[PDB]
Amino acid sequence: SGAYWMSPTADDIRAMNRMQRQRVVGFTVGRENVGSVQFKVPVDLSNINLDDLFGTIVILEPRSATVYPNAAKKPPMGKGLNVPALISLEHSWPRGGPTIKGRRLERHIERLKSIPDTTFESYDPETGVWAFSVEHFA
Repeated sequence: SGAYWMSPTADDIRAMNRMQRQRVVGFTVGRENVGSVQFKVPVDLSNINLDDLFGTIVILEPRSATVYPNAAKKPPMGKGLNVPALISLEHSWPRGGPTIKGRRLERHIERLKSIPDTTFESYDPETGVWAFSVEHFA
C-alpha cells in the first residue's frame, strides 16, 4: 500500500482556467511503493472528477497500472487519459528476486524489452524499477 498523488495537484488543476484544464501538460499519477503513470501529451481534464480518480480511473497496485477499468466507460484512443504514457513500476526484479545478477539479469532485461504492447524505456537493477511506454490503454 501507499498514498496516491497527482501532479499537477488536484488543487493546481482546479485553479487553472478553462483553456488550461483542457490541455494539462506533465500530468502524472503515482502511488507510493508502486510507481507512476506520466502522460506524454497534454490531457483534457475538464470533464474528469479529480476527487474520484485514484483507485477508480487510475489504479496502481504493485506491478499493475490500469487506466479506465470499466470497459463500457473508457473513452476512445486520444481522448481523456487514453493517450500515450510512460509507466514506471517498482518490484520488477527477475523472477528469482532482487539478488539475481550476472547473465540471468542480462536476460531478464532482454525479456522486459520483449513484453508485448510495451516500448521498453529502462530497467534499473539497483531499484528494481522497469519503465516503459504505451501508446494508449486500449
